[PDB]
Amino acid sequence: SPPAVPQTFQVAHLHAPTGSGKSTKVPAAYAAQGYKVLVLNPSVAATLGFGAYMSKAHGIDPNIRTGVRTITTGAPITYSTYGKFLADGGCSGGAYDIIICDECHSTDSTTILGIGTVLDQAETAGARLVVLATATPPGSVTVPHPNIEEVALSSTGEIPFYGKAIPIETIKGGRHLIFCHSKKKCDELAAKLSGLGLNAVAYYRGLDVSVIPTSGDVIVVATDALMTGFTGDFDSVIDCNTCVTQTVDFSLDPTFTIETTTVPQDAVSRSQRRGRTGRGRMGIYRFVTPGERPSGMFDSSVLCECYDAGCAWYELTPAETSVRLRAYLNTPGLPVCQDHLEFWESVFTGLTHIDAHFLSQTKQAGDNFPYLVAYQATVCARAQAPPPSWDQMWKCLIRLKPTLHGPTPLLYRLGAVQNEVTTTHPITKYIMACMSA
DNA sequence: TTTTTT
Ligand SMILES: Nc1ncnc2c1ncn2[C@@H]1O[C@H](COP(=O)(O)OP(=O)(O)O)[C@@H](O)[C@H]1O
Ligand code: BEF
Ligand SMILES: [Mn+2]
Repeated sequence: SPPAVPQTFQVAHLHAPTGSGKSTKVPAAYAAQGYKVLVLNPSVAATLGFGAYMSKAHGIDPNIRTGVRTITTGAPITYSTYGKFLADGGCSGGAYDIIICDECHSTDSTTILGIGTVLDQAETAGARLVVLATATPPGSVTVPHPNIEEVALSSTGEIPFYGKAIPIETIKGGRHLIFCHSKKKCDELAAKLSGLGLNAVAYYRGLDVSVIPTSGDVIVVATDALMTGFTGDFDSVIDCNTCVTQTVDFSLDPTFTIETTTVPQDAVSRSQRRGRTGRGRMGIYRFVTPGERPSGMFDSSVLCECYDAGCAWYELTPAETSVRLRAYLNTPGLPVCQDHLEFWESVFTGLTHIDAHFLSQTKQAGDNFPYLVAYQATVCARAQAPPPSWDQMWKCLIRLKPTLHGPTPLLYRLGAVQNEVTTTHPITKYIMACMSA
């Protein structure tokens, strides 16, 4: 099944169910043939996990690259997160024969930028093959999994869960993964469970992967941070079936609005989340709501997210980001989106001389669109004006509060606006212009 | 994801 290594560069797809071996068996096979393989995965947890597993199951200690830990062994297989790959500077000259863009169903901006980088540098780097692997391609619909029995939750149970309940005997003893749409819910549920005498831990972006025990009874409560790649050896997965997403609204008031909303999971999410169990053995998947929305396309806001990440984390200029996103959108078989590259590139191109201290603060705070948030703050500081509001999002300006006055020079909307507003700032006029033509 | 001196 795995694509054969051609004589000249070629991009191929690899589609197989969750747990089939795409991220482990396949690269092992390629390595056995004498090829140097690089596997890019969006999950730090899974990446670190591949190192241990491959070591004691495939008799191979691969190189590991993540922002948390690096392991260089010199093996013919390297596992790296897209993030670390971008941070390292992309493809290295003549380093690998095959590059596997693993879990290519992921629509987070880091994965998009990472895959686009590969599609644009691979051939020049000397790679002869690029593989786009996923158990859930664009137009895919959730299909029955041989190892996973799906059981709906009911109103019976001593643990409230998104309108339904979870019976304690369903998670008492054994290993279980519970998906919650938000970090706050994860903390609350874990606490609720711990209080009942169960071994429960929360996990989401920001916490150490070590919080999840390798063995022994445990109930992990997580966000989509454990949706893909990861094998936690769970006997079951309980899914709230909801997720948090973002949408861009060109509301011209004065420019655009990026609204975050909680909605039902799409087909990719349902299959990937379900697939965290039933990996190399039988498992159970319990759900709150059946069905799901179609997959295959993402919002223009994700493109905005890519430019933002490029500027804030990967030292990529807007033009550089465009080159990479074009490669991604010009390759068939991947998630599609409106072609708003010109628009978004022009938007970020005008955002110069951001206050580094603010950028640093929004990145560490883990805010969405840290560059846009920090840039709005930068403009407020320079105009000696207050932020749109005084919610956590704008705390980086508290130190200047006593000096801030007048209306806020609104560049765009990222949340609720309480203070008066002015739309005459050069940047606001520029963005409005970008939206015109 | 990516990410801390003297
Ligand atoms: N970290 C791990 N710990 C234990 N088993 C693992 C681990 N990773 C993979 N496996 C085993 O190998 C199989 C294939 O895993 P993997 O390659 O990640 O699947 P996928 O096809 O979803 O990419 C799993 O079903 C499981 O039995
Ligand atoms: F499809 Be597997 F869960 F990476
Ligand atoms: Mn995988």
